[PDB]
Amino acid sequence: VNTNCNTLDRLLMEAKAVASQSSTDTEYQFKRPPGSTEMTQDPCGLFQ
Amino acid sequence: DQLLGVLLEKAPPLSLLSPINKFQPEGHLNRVARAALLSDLKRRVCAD
Amino acid sequence: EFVAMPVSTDLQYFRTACNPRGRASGMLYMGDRDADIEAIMFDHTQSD
Amino acid sequence: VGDKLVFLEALERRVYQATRVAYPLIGNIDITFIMPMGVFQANSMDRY
Amino acid sequence: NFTLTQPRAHVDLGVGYTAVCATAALRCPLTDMGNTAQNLFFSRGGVPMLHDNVTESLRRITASGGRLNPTEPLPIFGGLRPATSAGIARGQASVC
Amino acid sequence: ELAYVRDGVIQFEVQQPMIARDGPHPVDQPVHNYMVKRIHKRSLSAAF
Amino acid sequence: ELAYVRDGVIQFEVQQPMIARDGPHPVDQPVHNYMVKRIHKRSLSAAF
Repeated sequence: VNTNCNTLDRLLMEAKAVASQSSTDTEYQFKRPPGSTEMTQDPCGLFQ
Repeated sequence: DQLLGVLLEKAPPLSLLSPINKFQPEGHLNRVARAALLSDLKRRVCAD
Repeated sequence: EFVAMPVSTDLQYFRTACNPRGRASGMLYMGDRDADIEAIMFDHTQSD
Repeated sequence: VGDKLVFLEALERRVYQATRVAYPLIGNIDITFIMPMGVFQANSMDRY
Repeated sequence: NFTLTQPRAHVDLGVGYTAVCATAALRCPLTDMGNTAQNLFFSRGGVPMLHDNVTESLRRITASGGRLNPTEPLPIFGGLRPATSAGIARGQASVC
Repeated sequence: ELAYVRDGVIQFEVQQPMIARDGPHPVDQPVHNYMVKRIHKRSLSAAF
Repeated sequence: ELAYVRDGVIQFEVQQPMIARDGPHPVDQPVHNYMVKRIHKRSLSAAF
């Protein structure tokens, strides 16, 4: 990460429903298909 | 008697018609969404 | 009707809505091929 | 609500009806879980 | 096949924030909270053992007692995908 | 004249709407539907 | 004429009031701000 604004602004800007990291068709939770455009909200990922 | 007796074959069970109608994003669903909806249907029909 | 079964059987299986045959089956698990109701009815090379 | 005159809209019948477009506002949420497996508390004061 | 195209543009005149979203309710879960282990034999590049029978028996034993496993012929220069089973019961399985 | 209809049928016309989007997805085309609903026949008898 | 815009912009400025306080704190001076935003382009497509 780079420092451009303060930590509060960076944190408020991170949570913006990033793209998914799985598949919604297979039954084994494979890797994300390249090109699949679906946005899922990812809490507790920016907090580690 | 012909009426009110013909409609029983057209009427499906409410316990199944309700969640099916509720989950109408695009009509056809993938295997994952279909399985989730099936678990919902079982839970519902066992109870109501 | 009575069905035979081993003596040391998981009792937790009978605590919910179960299937008497011992393995789940049916046509409700499909999505690509019609020759799968015969696949998941006796094939013991894959898990339940 | 509070002290404002807000609109209250539930667009599901005027739009996204009899169409193949998926209705938005049904986004997903990714949650993770962690559990210990073989921990043994090596303490006589704790094994009670 | 005629095609009809119309360009448009937008902008937010926000000195601060103007819209808020919140997850109100929860619908049915999608993934399954099952017990599916992760098979590390899906990758290549590590330093292998000096005896091929060792690693072959190792992979065989690891495939025994699991659900997802690499296909037996082991196609060189491939993706090493597991064999597609039949229909799913209650949702997509999640690895551990 | 209903004892001589000899497998008649009735039909009408309704079409489904659609929307317009752009991006990494194919263009959308209007679709019209044509359906017919057959006629079932039953009789009524009362003795004397 | 939306086909030819080539990065349209918009601009607005803001001022900030100050309060007269004295003591150990150093003196203040009125401050002004200047911000400029760009436009975002997106097409829409349909078939026939």
